[PDB]
Amino acid sequence: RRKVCYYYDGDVGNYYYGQGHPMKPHRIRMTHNLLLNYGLYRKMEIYRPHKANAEEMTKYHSDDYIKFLRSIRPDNMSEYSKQMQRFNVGEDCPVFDGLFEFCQLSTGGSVASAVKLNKQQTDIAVNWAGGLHHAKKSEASGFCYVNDIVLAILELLKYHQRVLYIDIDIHHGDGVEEAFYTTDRVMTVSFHKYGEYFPGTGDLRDIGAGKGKYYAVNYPLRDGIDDESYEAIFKPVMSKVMEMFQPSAVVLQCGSDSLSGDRLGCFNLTIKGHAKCVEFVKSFNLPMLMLGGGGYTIRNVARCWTYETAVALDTEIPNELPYNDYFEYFGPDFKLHISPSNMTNQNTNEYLEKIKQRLFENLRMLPHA
Amino acid sequence: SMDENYFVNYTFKDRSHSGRVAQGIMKLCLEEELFADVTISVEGREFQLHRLVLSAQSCFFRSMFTSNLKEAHNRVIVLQDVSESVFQLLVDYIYHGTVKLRAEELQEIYEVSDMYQLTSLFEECSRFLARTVQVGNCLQVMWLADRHSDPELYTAAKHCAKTHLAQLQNTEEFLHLPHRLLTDIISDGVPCSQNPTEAIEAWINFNKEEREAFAESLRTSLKEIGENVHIYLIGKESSRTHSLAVSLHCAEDDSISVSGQNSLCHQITAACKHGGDLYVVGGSIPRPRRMWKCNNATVDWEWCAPLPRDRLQHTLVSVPGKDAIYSLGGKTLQDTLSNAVIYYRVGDNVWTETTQLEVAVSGAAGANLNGIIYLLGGEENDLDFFTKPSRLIQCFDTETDKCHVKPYVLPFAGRMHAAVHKDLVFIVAEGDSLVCYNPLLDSFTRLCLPEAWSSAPSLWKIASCNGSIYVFRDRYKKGDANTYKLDPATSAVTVTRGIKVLLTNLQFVLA
Amino acid sequence: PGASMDENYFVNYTFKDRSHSGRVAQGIMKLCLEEELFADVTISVEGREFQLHRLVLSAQSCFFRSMFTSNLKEAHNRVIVLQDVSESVFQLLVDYIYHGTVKLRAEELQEIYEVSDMYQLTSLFEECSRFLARTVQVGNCLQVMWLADRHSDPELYTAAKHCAKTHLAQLQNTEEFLHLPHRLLTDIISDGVPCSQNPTEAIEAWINFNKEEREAFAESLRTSLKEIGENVHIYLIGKESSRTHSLAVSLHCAEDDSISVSGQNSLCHQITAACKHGGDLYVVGGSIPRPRRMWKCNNATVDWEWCAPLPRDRLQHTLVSVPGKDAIYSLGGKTLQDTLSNAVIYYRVGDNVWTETTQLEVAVSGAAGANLNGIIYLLGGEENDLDFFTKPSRLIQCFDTETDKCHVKPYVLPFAGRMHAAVHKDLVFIVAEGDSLVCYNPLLDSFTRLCLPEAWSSAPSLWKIASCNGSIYVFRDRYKKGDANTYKLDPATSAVTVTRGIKVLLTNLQFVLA
Amino acid sequence: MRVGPQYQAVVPDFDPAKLARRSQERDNLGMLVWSPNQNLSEAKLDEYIAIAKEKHGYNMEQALGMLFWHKHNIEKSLADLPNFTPFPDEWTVEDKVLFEQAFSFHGKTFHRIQQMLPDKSIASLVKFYYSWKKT
Ligand SMILES: O=P(O)(O)O[C@H]1[C@H](OP(=O)(O)O)[C@@H](OP(=O)(O)O)[C@H](OP(=O)(O)O)[C@@H](OP(=O)(O)O)[C@H]1OP(=O)(O)O
Ligand SMILES: [Zn+2]
Repeated sequence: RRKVCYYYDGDVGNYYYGQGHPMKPHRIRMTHNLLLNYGLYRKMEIYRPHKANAEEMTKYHSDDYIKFLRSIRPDNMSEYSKQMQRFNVGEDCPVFDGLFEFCQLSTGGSVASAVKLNKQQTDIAVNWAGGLHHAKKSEASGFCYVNDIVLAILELLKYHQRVLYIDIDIHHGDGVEEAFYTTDRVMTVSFHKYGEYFPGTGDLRDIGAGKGKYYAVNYPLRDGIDDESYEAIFKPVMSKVMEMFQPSAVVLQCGSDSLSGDRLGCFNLTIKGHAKCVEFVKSFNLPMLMLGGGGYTIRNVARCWTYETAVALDTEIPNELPYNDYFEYFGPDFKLHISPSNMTNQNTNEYLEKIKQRLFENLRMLPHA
Repeated sequence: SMDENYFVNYTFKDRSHSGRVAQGIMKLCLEEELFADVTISVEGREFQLHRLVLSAQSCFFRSMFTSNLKEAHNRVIVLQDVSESVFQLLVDYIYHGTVKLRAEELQEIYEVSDMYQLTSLFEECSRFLARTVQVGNCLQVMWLADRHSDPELYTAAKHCAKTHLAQLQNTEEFLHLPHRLLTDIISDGVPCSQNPTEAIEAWINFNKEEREAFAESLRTSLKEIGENVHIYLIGKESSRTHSLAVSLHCAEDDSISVSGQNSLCHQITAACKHGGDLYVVGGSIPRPRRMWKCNNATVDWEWCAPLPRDRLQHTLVSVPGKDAIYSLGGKTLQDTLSNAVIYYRVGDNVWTETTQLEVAVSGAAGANLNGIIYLLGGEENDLDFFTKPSRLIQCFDTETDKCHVKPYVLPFAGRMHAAVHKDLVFIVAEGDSLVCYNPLLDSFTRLCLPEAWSSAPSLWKIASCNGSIYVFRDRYKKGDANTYKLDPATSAVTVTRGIKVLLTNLQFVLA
Repeated sequence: PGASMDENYFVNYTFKDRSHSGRVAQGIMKLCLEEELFADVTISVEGREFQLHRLVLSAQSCFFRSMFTSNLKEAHNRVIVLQDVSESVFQLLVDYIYHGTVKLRAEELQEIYEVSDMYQLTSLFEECSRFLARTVQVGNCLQVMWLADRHSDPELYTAAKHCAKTHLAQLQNTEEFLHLPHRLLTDIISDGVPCSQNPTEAIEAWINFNKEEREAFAESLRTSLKEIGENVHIYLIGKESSRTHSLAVSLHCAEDDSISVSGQNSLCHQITAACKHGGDLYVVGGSIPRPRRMWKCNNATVDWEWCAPLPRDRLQHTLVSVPGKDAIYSLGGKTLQDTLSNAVIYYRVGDNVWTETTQLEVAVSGAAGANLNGIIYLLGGEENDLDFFTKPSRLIQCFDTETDKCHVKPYVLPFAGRMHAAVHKDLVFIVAEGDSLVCYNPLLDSFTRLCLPEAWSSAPSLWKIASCNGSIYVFRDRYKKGDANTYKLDPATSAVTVTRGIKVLLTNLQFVLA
Repeated sequence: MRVGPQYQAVVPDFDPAKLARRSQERDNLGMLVWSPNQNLSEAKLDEYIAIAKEKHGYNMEQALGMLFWHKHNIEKSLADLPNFTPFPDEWTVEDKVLFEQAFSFHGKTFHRIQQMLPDKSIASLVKFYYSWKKT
């Protein structure tokens, strides 16, 4: 059958970003707690990720930056003002106790999943803890400290000729796209909202440079895209990318901040529309890796990721929520699926058609494998 | 036109013909007093007027001149329902279009222009009367508007008398007013603190014999409402990095006292006060997206839909007419000005995008006026990639969703604060200058200011509350909290007591 | 609006009404015409009786004001007789005075001009002068000379002088030329007559008409004679099928409706824009990705010269020539990164230095640029929308070079896309795809479509338009093998006549300059 | 989009002949805590989970982690369940009252909470706070 390895750690749920900070890593804990109660863990291999040492993290990040990260503590905050100015650690990414432990857990989960997937032991590896994709080579940004998507991809490149990275988070995956902007071995496809949104990159004309020309794909979207439009723009573009690029592994960043009703995201996707993307990607029968990242309405994130892990196992799950430790958090409807909002779709048919045709014209110039 | 050729045959329309005709008529009628053909006598003074322009300007004069009576054919016509000064002012308006309106004779001009069917002057006199209404003559203006069937002025007088119902209790004209007027002012919704029950019982007790039958109808038509003279203050303490939201309640004694105080764990980029609710935007900001709504009763925080785009120093304008909150202009995190306009539906908790602005501004002052949003000042986009202080006026019509920049320019530029009072926009800029902006006539009237403001060049925040204009100081000294009330009728300034809040920095003052 | 200190909106202020003028005008028009009330003075012309109001007449015309205020009994008489003006022209004048619109036409134009000069109606007189300058031809240029000289009108006189001196050779045998006053001949020859017209023959014929009286003026006429050279031209820039080098042809327009080639030149680079300044040709080109080189071609020497490079790289930008300031303007255009540019720069021929000025309201690329008494008009083109792509545009943008201020007209063109415009007299003729020609008047802000024969409908080919000596020539963009169709368009009757004498080995006509 | 050696990643070269050696020489960088067993009925597992949760107080994760220790032996796990106590964070009633006071005073600032509860680590305080907020 299909083997799925799930990487969870019981300590990653005890890290606090700060007072009123949007990113609460505790959302992972009830994501696991839903998994333990739906009975999905019966058909899943559960592993505990090791703590990746600083040597594993230096493959992409500069050594001084990681030395700062492992040396910075809140109790000696004032002693590294120049470092915080240089390394962009501060209001964006607050210093909290266990910062380096959290980074180690995330990157260890991603790298261990990449190694296990790289030995042909398993076909789908699920690591909701990691997925941080905004951190640059030598500076943190967007609540992301250590870029673990790029480390996981670099681990996959040791055996796979071409690795395709698929993004569905509302924001542009600027860290990983920057990391592989001049490489023809990794094709990064990102669906995001353009305009004033963070980080204000990923224009339609950003198609890489050097050897990586036409090997980076960006799909700029607008406010309030619905399930039907998202599916109708995801399926054909993905089909063309897989037909032209012909990858050997897929790394999917199942960002859950594109859902309807987040604290930060302004899309209109429901849980079914979000899981349809993962189901479509999973059907191509490629060594596939799923990571989380993003998502800031915690209950919606837990529901979405429980469904994502349910669709990975091809297991149908009841719509009602069984009693668990966090039952009171999901009230008062007490249902797994979430209804869409009344937001007006600003993605007109002509806009999507023109963008898709432009992307198709760009993809035709990609050399044959 | 397809059938017209500019070399053989075409039509010619002159765009300056109306102005030329008007100027020629004014010059020939006033300067030389030529071609006079009808004589009007008012209080013994003889006016030589032209029947053509009078008949073209007003319907009453046309009707009187076209009649078959001998008086219409008579050279001299007498008028006894007007005075000399008022009729002279009317003739000045008819022949020139420029009239000097004074408060002493506004009632007379309002009555006479209604009699002579001068529509524009009647409308302007109605607006001036609606501005000038106070607690002293609210019921007299009620009577006047009801007599002349003016809905706007009647509504303004009703709003002014309803909110001061307790003070009107011991006046003869309140006891003598008919039942319908009292029913109208009561059914509009009296605030709870005014005690409408006392008003009803006193009105009944004035003449019990002839008025008892209306008790049940008055009680059935009675409707009551609660308190919203709130002025919201958002500030940051010197020793704290979080935000404090203080809501002040204004008393009839002109003392301002704190009714509540809230603390928010996030920085705030913009804020607006919609109805009685306070909305703030701020997200630990390289990310201005989150919004929170505070209700006075709950003393808590409720998160609303995030912004469709994250912009710095945008203007949040509350539009109660459409039940929407508008975000206009603002900088981007890349220091590029943005001209996007987005409005938030309070009922549906859904954002939407509308037509962009003509000129991108950041940090402007937004004022809502009868459903039209004015963007005052800000910072334009200088051609050489930088930004400069701006003075242009932008008008956004929410009903039509069409924006256009006014050809006029403000006396000053830079950052400014706008407070809407009655039918005017009061704008306070740097350098202790106060400007009263009338958008209908599109003219400015600078208000004199006491020399005590010249000690420091600090910015001033302006807020309007229950018909009074309050001017606040942005920077508060330790133990020195000065709030200046302004009387726009006489340009007087009065210091207000009772305010003691440890707000070193007043970020936003909301009316 | 100044901030008045002594005015406040709660005690005392001045109320100024801005709808008063329109209300007064509309009411007075309605009362005076639809109802016909308060008739005061009576005017009789050729037995027809009109009822008019002395107030309106004295308000719009000074002649009527002086006539009505006279102390003579005729002013106080109820009836007044006018014998100089025809009944129909006076009806038109009354219509203009009261309503404000009048249906001008060519049959009554001279009479309306003269009468409006008599009655001191300045606006109608100026419009009639403009419309008479538009319709001037070689057949009545001397009559317009005499009229504008009698009426002391400088603009019409200058236009008639230009038309008459640019066609002096055709006026050699005309009877009016023989009777021309000596002052008019002095002015027509001293303004600068092209040497091809043989002015000396004109002087000889004028003297030979009446030698016994015109002999004394021979020396004065010869001494004051001023001559200039010859360059009636319409540069054609294009590419041949068999060559990758652009070939520029300079055609000479003869007086007998024949266009003859005066010379040709070839350039070894791609050109993205071109303009005609005075008697010289300017092209902007350069190899990809550096199209920022100017090349100046002199027709006298048939040689290329280097000029100041463009300040920034652009594609499909519009080049117009403004002889008032002796400058060449570059408007709009596209960047090498596929982004519409609103930057405007202008080049001074005398100083050979480029300078940047204020930007446009809306950036356009490939829009048509037309010159008009110093005001530069941008028509059509492409505008960017939804959101990174370009859409055919129909906006008209006006660039006033005196104040360096640009605006957007509220109206829009009847069509959109790429278009070619050539200024004619006071009008802008625009030709776009679909065999559509529109005559655009900026003063009255109106368009008139021009009917065109169905011979254009054989193929859906673009057309280029040019102006030469007041004659409109329209060319086909694509030439078939041995087929080079050029039409002379007469806008008075919308007549199209096939011209001859042109041999052109061009396949694609990139640009046509006039 | 920035391009340069200080921004992009160092992509390794692909050697087809080296595929079969590196993987077999690298150890699995993860510890296995559960693996599926196809010979075990779901009803028996549900009964064992219910017994562990009710009779012995074991939570969902610990009972299954212990069951895997005996190689999916339900009888041995049930026999050895009372022998091991599932050590929790020993939060007494006094500790709960003190943490409630700390949350009431300093809010979610766990560093200030740790001042009044020095024996409890920040991670322990954060773990307890999210479980305490359910009520
Ligand atoms: O999910 P909820 O039960 O609605 O409550 C959360 C929770 O606050 P409370 O548990 O005190 O209600 C968050 O706080 P922490 O658990 O992270 O301490 C708080 O976030 P902040 O602490 O960052 O303020 C967030 O509020 P917000 O999203 O406005 O930041 C707030 O949710 P509500 O906004 O719905 O009350
Ligand atoms: Zn995200």
